[PDB]
Amino acid sequence: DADLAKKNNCIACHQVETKVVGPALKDIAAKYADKDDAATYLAGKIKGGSSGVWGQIPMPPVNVSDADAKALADWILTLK
Ligand code: HEC
Repeated sequence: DADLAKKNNCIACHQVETKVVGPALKDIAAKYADKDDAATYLAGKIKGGSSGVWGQIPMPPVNVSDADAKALADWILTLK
């Protein structure tokens, strides 16, 4: 939820409505709204890192547990 994202520092670089360093969380949610297994894809982006999907700054891998990355992913998809 928002608190889990704040706790795991997502919000230093992301906001729900606006682009900060990474894209707006609602834009991710909208982009992947019809991707199959979106949440599994996103959870692996959160843990594994990201480059080039939204611009030139890469997202570092985030050290979160499997359950928190999945929960962050599920929550993000609700944001559209
Ligand atoms: C800056 C230091 C970041 C922190 C801390 C987190 N994210 Fe991030 N994110 C950042 C950038 C610069 C980008 C764009 C990367 C790119 O490919 O251009 C992203 C991307 C994401 C994504 C989208 C991945 C995709 O394939 O579309 C997600 C879902 C994402 N970031 C989520 C996320 C969460 C949940 C974080 C806290 C654990 C978090 N990020 C940290 C920059 C940064």
